[PDB]
Amino acid sequence: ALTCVMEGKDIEDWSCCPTPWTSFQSSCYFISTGMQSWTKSQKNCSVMGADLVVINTREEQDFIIQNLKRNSSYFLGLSDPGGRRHWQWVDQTPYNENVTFWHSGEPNNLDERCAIINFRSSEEWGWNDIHCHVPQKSICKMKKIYI
Ligand SMILES: CC(=O)N[C@H]1[C@H](O[C@H]2[C@@H](O)[C@H](O)[C@@H](CO)O[C@@H]2O)O[C@H](CO)[C@@H](O[C@@H]2O[C@H](CO)[C@H](O)[C@H](O)[C@H]2O)[C@@H]1O
Ligand SMILES: [Ca+2]
Repeated sequence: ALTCVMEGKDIEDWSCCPTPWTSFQSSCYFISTGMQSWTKSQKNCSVMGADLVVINTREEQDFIIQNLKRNSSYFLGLSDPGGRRHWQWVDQTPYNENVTFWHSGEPNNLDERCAIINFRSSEEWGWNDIHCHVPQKSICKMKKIYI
């Protein structure tokens, strides 16, 4: 069961998400309020035909927080599996540090090898590295279905 919207004034352009997902541009976003490790959460999206969310742009980043609660922490699809400060996205796109959104003095721990987005007074939203086994919520992202 897809939900379909007319992108722009063009009429044969219908993009679609499965009902619970929400749309922004070319992609669909789902917030998983269950509490699981990073590993499990990405496998959770892997079924759904998705990955953990990847943030390339400030506008994407902005659209995303409109769906989040500030009292919460959500896994990103961004890690450093070997603690070498060599960051990877789960979708195999490049990691451009000139367009990231870490909190001040994050990342701050070679032992913390996943990344969450969360809310800090005044800094607002931003990224922080934490421990994988520590169960958290997650955001998933896939490409929209077209019809
Ligand atoms: C302030 C903050 O981000 N706290 C989270 C904490 O961060 C660590 C650390 O990675 C960070 O660099 C440092 C800088 O001040 O602060 C802390 O030491 O990491 C934990 C998990 O390891 C997060 O806890 C999670 O928070 C959720 C709600 O926001 C929820 O309660 C989860 O159950 C909880 O594990 C901190 O948010
Ligand atoms: Ca950290």
